[PDB]
Amino acid sequence: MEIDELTALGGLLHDIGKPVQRAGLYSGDHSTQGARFLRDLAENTGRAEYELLSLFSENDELMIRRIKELSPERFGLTMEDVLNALWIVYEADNLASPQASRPLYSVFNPGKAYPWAELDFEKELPVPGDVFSIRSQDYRELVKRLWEELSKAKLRSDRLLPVLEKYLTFVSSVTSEGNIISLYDHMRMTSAIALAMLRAGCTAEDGRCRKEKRFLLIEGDFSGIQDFIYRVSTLKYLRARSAYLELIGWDVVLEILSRLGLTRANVVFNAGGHFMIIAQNTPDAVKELEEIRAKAVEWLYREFESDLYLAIEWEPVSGREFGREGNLFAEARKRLKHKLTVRKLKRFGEIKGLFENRLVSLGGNLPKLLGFGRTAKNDAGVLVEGPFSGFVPYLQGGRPVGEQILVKNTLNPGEIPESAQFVPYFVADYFKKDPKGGVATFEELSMASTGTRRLGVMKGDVDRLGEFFSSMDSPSKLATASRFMDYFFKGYIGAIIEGKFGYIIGDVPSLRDWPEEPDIVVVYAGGDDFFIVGAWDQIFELAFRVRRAFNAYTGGKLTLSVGLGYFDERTPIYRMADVVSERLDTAKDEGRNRVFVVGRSRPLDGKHKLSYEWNHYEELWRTYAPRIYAGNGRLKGKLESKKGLLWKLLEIRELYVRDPNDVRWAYLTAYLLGLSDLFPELVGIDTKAVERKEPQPVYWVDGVLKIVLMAVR
Amino acid sequence: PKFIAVKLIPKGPFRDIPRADTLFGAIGNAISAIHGQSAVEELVDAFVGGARISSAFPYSGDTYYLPKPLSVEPALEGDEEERYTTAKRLRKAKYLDLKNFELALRLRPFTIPEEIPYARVDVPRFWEEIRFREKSGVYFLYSGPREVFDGYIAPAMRFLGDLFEVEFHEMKIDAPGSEYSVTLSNALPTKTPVLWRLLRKRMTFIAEGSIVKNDPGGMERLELEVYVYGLTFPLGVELPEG
Ligand code: NI
Repeated sequence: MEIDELTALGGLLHDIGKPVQRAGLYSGDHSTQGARFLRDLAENTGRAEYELLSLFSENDELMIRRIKELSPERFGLTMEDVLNALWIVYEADNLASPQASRPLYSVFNPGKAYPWAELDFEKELPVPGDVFSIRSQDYRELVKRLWEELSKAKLRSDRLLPVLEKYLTFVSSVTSEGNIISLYDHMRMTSAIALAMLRAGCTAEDGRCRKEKRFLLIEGDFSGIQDFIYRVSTLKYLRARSAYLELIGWDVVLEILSRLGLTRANVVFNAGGHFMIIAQNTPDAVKELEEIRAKAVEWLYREFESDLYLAIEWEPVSGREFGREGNLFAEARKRLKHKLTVRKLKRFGEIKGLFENRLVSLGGNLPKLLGFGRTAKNDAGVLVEGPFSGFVPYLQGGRPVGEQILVKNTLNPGEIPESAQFVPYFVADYFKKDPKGGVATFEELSMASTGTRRLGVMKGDVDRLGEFFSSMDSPSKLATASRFMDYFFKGYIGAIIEGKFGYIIGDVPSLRDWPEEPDIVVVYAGGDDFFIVGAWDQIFELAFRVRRAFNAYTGGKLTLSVGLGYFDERTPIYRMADVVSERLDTAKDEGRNRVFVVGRSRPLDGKHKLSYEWNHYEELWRTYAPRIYAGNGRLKGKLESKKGLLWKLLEIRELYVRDPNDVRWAYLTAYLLGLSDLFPELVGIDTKAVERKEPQPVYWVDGVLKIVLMAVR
Repeated sequence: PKFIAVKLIPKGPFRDIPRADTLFGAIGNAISAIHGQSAVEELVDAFVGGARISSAFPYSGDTYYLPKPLSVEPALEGDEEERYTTAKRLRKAKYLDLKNFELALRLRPFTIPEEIPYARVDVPRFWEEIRFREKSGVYFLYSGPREVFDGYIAPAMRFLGDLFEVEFHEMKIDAPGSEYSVTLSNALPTKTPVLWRLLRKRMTFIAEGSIVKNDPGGMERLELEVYVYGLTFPLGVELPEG
């Protein structure tokens, strides 16, 4: 052992006493009961170092003797070392931050809470709901799976996090009411803030490493992400660009971790081209961070010109500012945000030389691999390179190559060598496969569409998400919001598309029966910002599926805004992407919590919005679609041979667009269908809407009619 | 300062909004066609020697728009759910009217134009045009000696006219005195600027609205002898502390 790896595992297990107290195995306080769990475990399999980490649950008289009892020489550590390791890991538990049955209260809605289940994207969608007292039986079956895994885990931080995350994710760090923090997040945030103080040199302080600025909040944001993925010259290439921006991200994050002697626990989040890192305030660190920033900007300039940038700013920070007084955390993130917005306005300022087929094989080989190896640049089978290291693809049969192995879409290290740092990454990579093993193309997606052969393109966004993240008091709160947020897109969107959570979602606007292998292709999902393409009607339905599940998955306390477009299969990507992007921030602009559903004529009186409130559109599809649309591309038998009506209504509605105060439209509709009993809601003058200065029901019909007509051609 | 604004009343729909590097490029080609090199060398020397043209910007009736100076972006915070939304729509805003532009220079409170008089239709067969609202065209500014406007620019603009027509007027912009300035042309900088957005064309320009400390810009001559306009159109701007 070294003092570095010991303190990391220290902070990481300080509070593994909590899952065993509530199971009732060793009937002491969690401090005591967590020590008997590890010392117990050490004895079994006979791994001496667990008995050394057992001290972290517990006038220092007995402690120095209980450490002296244990051979610090047997490992490579001093006694006066392990005393700092304990006080550091003690203080960090303060910095990170009742009944033995209270469940985890959802960060989205602290009024709801998660049913005790373990993290599995395949099985079910976590929905904050009704508080169920957690049995001591359940904790005992958890602790037994926890026991068996830590038995086989290789006692590096990299193998330990994946089992702590698997099991202790849906568990209240503290069992008071309205407690937001997941156990695993509070564990990793201490394992981070502890390791930070160690490298910061400071020791035997009991408030030097608390009121002195011995921390760095690091934040890297990519700018030009869309300019780099879109704006090309095909679909295979476009996902290939998304994937590749993921690897460049890790390669800079992993380098910063490597070169500061930190661990993956120090990565607060890393998704949507945004990463945050907690680290030391030593002069060596700031030197190393400028070196990494500098070398990484240049590599980005030579390979992509100014197309894609990386703004890495950091702020020095005291322990105080890791939580609440008088909010200091969200205040200090706010001064880092500022530093970033200036740097993004100084693109490649870090380059004074400024003012004077692999990705084709990364789109074709895509459906057989488990991850990538992070070796040197000059290495055999290196498929693509980042700003620091070469990435060799890792095939099912293949042998993992490199210092770090990025594994995709498992927390289970599987068959890789003991000496390989394990870095799990998830990504919403759903795609329709063709009769050829390759992913579906824009014509293939456009051809499986009900009625008119157009390609659906949908672009989404989580509403006021920067506000939400800025509301978190503590790193452990922020860790949980970010982790759960990212997991909805990277974990659950894969499922929603397959058809899972049919109950929780329910009735949504749809034109065909959901397919078993949906004609959808995720381009880039992940935290907040997603972009999906496929058969236009499947993309139209997916839009509401994603919005419902997201409403469920959250407290119904967070909203989407989605921009939808249906284009000709032979449309250039940047143009399609340019349009929905425009339709999307129309949705955000007309208040939020809305979907832009189709192109729409409207009076420009500043009173008529193009987007729909989601429930408003959902209520409209319920009312009108069943009266005119038979399902699966056919029209209601009654209108079959009276279809011309639906155009004559659209024609009628247009005479309302011309003058919204003229009543003539209600004259006309009554003659037009005089069967009469269809569309009662539009023949009359709504005086409620005249009061509320809202539009007339006629103004909204197009958003349902035009879709039906698209599906019946 | 006070400027002569060459208004391009559009007899038909445009293909682009022409920034200063291509306005100058067309003015040069027109002078080459009418007069030839002898004048182009004196057209360059007039610019090197002090004269400037801004990029092209939208107008609407008696409303002239200008590029939002990037100096306002870091100073925005200078309600919770009212600060988020508007502050993003200010960060998104590309153009301001002259009133709000003159306020933006002095980091005073200012509002955004709700309606923009041009619209990027992309017609399929595909390319795109720009459809101008009524009495709505594009202008660009010219600072420098009168003898050189009557001489070189006005005849070149008239000659270029013969897709649009050309009228022009005086035009004042109240800009505070400052060490820092906003370019109203895309520029090729000589110092490293203050705040900026890069612009790729092959040359890296600094965008209309970037911030400079006494950077004249500069022109570049090359053989394919054609000159490329990268001069600054500087207007006094106030900065926050940052
Ligand atoms: Ni504790």
